[PDB]
Amino acid sequence: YLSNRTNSRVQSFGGVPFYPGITLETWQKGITNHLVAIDRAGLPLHFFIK
Amino acid sequence: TELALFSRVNGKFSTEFQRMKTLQVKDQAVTTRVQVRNRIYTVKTTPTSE
Ligand SMILES: *[C@@H]1O[C@H](CO)[C@@H](O)[C@H](O)[C@H]1NC(C)=O
Repeated sequence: YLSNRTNSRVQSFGGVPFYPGITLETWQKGITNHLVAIDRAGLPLHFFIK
Repeated sequence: TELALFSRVNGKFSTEFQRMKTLQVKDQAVTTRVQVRNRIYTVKTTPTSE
């Protein structure tokens, strides 16, 4: 009684449209544009009304 | 078997054979793949359009 069970879940943001057979490299080299705000910080807008 | 030299000389072999070979192979493969892709690249309407 044999039973494989495989999962997989990539979750990328953001580079070149991901696909399973992609190397861990051609991802990187293809990051020239396709940049994404991974972290951000700002102020409450009432502060800017001066 | 049987023999005699006076009244009772005979022969007998009531040989018998009963064989019953039963096989029952039963194979059941089951495969089930599911795989789903998503991309986004969002778009907003400018706050001052007409
Ligand atoms: C899947 O089942 C096969 C046998 O059909 C086994 O050799 C293998 O290790 C299992 N796992 C993967 C990831 O193939």
